[PDB]
Amino acid sequence: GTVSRPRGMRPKWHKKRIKRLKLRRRRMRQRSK
Amino acid sequence: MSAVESGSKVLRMKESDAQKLLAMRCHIGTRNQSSAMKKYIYGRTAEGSHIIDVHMMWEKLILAARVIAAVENPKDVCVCSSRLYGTRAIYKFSQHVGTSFHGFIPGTFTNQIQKKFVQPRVLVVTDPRTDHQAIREASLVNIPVIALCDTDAPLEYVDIAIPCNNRGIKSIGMMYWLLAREVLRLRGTIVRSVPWEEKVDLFFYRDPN
Amino acid sequence: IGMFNEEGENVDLYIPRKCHATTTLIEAHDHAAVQISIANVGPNGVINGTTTTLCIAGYLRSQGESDHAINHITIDRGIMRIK
Amino acid sequence: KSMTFRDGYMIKSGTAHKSFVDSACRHCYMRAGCIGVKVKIMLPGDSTGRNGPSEPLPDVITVIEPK
Amino acid sequence: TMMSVLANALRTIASAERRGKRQVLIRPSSKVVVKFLQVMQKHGYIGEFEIIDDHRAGKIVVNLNGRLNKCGAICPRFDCATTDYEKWMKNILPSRQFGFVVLTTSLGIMDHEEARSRNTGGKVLGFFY
Amino acid sequence: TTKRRNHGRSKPAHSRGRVKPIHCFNCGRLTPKDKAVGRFVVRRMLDAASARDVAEASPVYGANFPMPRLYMKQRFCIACAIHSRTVRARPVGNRKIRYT
Amino acid sequence: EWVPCTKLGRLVKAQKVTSLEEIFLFSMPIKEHQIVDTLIAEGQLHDEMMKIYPVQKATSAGQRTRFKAFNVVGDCDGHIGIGARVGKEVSLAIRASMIAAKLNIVPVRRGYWGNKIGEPHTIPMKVTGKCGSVAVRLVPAPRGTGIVAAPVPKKILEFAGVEDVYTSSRGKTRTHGNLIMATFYALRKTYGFLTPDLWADTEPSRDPTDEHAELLAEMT
Amino acid sequence: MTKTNGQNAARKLVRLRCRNRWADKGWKRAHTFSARKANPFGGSSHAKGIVLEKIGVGAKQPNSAIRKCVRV
Amino acid sequence: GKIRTKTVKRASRQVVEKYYSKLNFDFYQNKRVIMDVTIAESKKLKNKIAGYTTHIMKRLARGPVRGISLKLQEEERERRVDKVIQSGVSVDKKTMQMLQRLEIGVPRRVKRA
RNA sequence: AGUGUGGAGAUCGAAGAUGAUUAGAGACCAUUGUAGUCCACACUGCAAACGAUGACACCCAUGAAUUGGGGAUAUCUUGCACGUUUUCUGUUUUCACGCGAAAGCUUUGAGGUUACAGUCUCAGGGGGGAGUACG
Ligand SMILES: [Mg+2]
Ligand SMILES: [Mg+2]
Ligand SMILES: [Mg+2]
Ligand SMILES: [Zn+2]
Repeated sequence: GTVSRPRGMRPKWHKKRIKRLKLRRRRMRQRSK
Repeated sequence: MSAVESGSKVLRMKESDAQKLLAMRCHIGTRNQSSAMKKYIYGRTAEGSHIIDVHMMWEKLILAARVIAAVENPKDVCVCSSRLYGTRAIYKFSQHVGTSFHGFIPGTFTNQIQKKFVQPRVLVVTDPRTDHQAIREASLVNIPVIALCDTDAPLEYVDIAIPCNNRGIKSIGMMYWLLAREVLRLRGTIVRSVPWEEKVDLFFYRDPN
Repeated sequence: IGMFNEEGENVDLYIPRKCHATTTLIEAHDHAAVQISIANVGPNGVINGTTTTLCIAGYLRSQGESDHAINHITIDRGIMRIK
Repeated sequence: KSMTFRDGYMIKSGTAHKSFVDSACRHCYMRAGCIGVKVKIMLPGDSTGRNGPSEPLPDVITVIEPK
Repeated sequence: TMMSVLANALRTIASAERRGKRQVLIRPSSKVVVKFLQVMQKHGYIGEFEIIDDHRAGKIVVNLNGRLNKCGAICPRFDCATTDYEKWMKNILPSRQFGFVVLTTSLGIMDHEEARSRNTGGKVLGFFY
Repeated sequence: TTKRRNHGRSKPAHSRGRVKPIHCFNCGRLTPKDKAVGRFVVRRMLDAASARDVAEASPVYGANFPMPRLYMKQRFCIACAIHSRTVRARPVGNRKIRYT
Repeated sequence: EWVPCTKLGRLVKAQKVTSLEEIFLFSMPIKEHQIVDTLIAEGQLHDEMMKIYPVQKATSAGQRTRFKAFNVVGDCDGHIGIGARVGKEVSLAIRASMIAAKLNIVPVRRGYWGNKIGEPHTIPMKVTGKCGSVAVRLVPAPRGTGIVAAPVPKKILEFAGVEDVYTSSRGKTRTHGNLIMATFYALRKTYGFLTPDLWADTEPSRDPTDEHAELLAEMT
Repeated sequence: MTKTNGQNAARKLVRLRCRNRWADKGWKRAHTFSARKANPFGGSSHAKGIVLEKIGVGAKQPNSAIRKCVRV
Repeated sequence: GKIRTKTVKRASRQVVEKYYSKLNFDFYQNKRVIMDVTIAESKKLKNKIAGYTTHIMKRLARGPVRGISLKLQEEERERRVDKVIQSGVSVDKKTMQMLQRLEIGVPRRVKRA
């Protein structure tokens, strides 16, 4: 009720998804190196 | 006003004129004070009311009569009053001077095809607040306004203001007596030395019931 | 007064009025501007044929300062006494 | 599409409208198909009753001025 | 803090003229401000003015006659050669028939018409019309 | 679009940083003290009918000694104030009217 | 025929007022469109339609459509007027805008760029007019320049009698309702700018309604 | 309150413009080399090639057609 | 037996203006007068008009009724300072300090109150 | 909010457990409960960290109210409080001129700008990809 039309999905949850992705990539690179 | 191109004292306030003003307490107002009328205030009396400077009140009145004079066809001046205490004080005034009177319908001065469409040349009102519609309409058609204003009167679209109490029945009918008398004296129907024959009881208003 | 061609004639039509208080031009669409005539009075207290005319621009009236402007104009003109 | 043009008075509803209104209709043959035209006219009154009705309108009252 | 005394004074005069005032008080004053006002006075755009002494930077009371439309300063004070007068006239003046650009030159503070007649350049201070 | 000049609270720009929150009377939601709707309530302990029966049986409570009352200060969240009819939405032009 | 209602309309019917400049002098409103065509010859007042477009209003089960028209009048000699009206059909809107344009006539001041030879050909000073986001700025130009403007403002300037001018538009000029009014406002501003040529005072005049007040009473 | 104005402030104004020109998408494309490498043409107006096969590409909605193309 | 329509109310007012001296508080005599002075098609409408006319007559007996203006009895009802000079104005002190500041000084017959 | 090392552990309570709702209910509701919530020392440097409004300086319409200090001249207790009028600083409320696409702003600017220049400084240049990839 307090916000316009976001697009996609609640931006905070989108950011949380990107955060988890970056953590997984960091782990894979660490294993390879 | 009182000052004349030729040095004279005829248009000056005498003792008799002043006496009536204190008789009906036309010099007193209400407790609130507008910022546009500070120049007409003298001081605060008991209970918080304000005193109006009688000298400037006289000068405004005589200036108003001088403007009313030199206007041909007195019907060009309309006198309006939305207050109920001046409903007859305007008629007795108009019955003696010959001006138009009425005591409002939006569009009277603006709706050309209206049946009651009139365009007076000078408007006279009794209270700028209660006659806001009248004076607001006059602003679109280049009509000057002369008003009887108190200590808390908004002076918008008002050109000549007479500082006086327009709340009491006595004061409202008392003021129109001077205005009626002065124009007749200026016109020449009567002479200054003789007392004015008309008395204020006809101007004084009473309960219709 | 006005614009001259340097050929000798005026090319400026309708030199407009100027407000007495502020000395500003009054435009053709200024429907709040007014003109007031004040009667002259002879020594006996009877009016005279001549009259005094002044003009006030619409902006002053809407602001609510026309009454103050009129007072100072008449004091300077000597129409009324200051004291 | 349908278009309408009007001017003046026009009474509907009730029964008196059949007496005070004159109506007609026709079909007109363009190259594309049929066209309908209707015309209705509100007749003014008349004392004779030839160019209009005799009776006044059902809801009009007139007060005769005293001598 | 206040950086330009001349710009402060000219802004004060322009506002009072726009509001229809008859007198305006200017504070603080300086030699440059007084010379600018005298150029305006010579061309009839203001009336008389009075300088008051207070053992500090003084004050000025100016009488207005309603003929001023706008006055303002130019900052920074760009250099103007004798061939740049036309460019400045077309950029900040309402027309070529009235209005002045005020300069400071080796011969003193003057308007652009006087400066051109004497064949001198300088730095632009302000304008009025 | 800013709906209210005061933003629905009583905290102008250069006045305060933070105001301590309080619990709503009904639901318990935490809300700043200057934003909550506040009322003072002085209600009779007994209804008019039941008071008469108790007063009749009481040697103490007659006509020259009234019965005690309850005094409470109530603060509600916005949602609980609206549903409980304490405060209702007003037209755009009437939102400025403030009583005391 | 024409039966005047206002006092000004009766005066021009009686030929007591003959020039449009007297009306402009006292800043009086024109409420009958027959006044301006009486005081201007029928062979010199040119009118033209500028734009017509539909506006709509949503409604349960459909929508409602109307038309708006813009008209401009002038004699190409320092007089210009613009009017706009809305009607249920294009014919009705066009007729009503012609009346409104005549009632909005204002005078235009003209001057010289540099040397003063012959008739005035350009505006006397820079002016800008604003309506909505659209602003139009007019700059005096030399004798051979012509009208340098977009097709919509150029047409209006031709009807006013300006030969040479430089123009510049500011923002969202495709909104032609605002563009037309912005050009009109800039021209109307030419007679309000005090110049050194208008410094001296003039003798006061008397209102036409005051001069013929006695006759005005007789007519009614 | 958006730009510096001093008489001896040319260095600040020069640096400010240089950094803000990069925000222009058109200006940046013409002053970098990434676009030229991406362009199958090496910056030329035309190129020659060999046809590999003929394909059909469906038109995007709301149109409906099979647009005839080749791969080169 | 419900609200009176504006066509009935406007007609009843017109009748009272022109025929006031012929009417009274009786429905049955008033109806006879109306059937002579009005031309109308509906008998039912004439009954409603005679009903509301009788209502207006009763109200006019008590006092004036807005929207009538009989204009024959109003005129008759319309046609139907020395007291305070003796008493004395007795203005307050703040006014007293201002009366003598004038060029005419303190006016005669004044007090302090 | 989170992390480390020592304390503390009443209340509330991420994770988890058990009842109910429900087609499903891992949720909203009920009873609980670990980390936490609190303290000391050491990290982290993010918020609708908002007046979504950078800092300093000038001019500006009216009436209120209110906090602190000062100047001048009725009420009450027995030095205090209060009354009237001025003043400096702060902090607010009644479409000022004017501005703006509007909503709205208005001595407290979002005013004094195409009639465009008081001083310094930070950021932006259609929507995404993306605050992502590499360093
Ligand atoms: Mg905060
Ligand atoms: Mg549940
Ligand atoms: Mg628990
Ligand atoms: Zn709640």
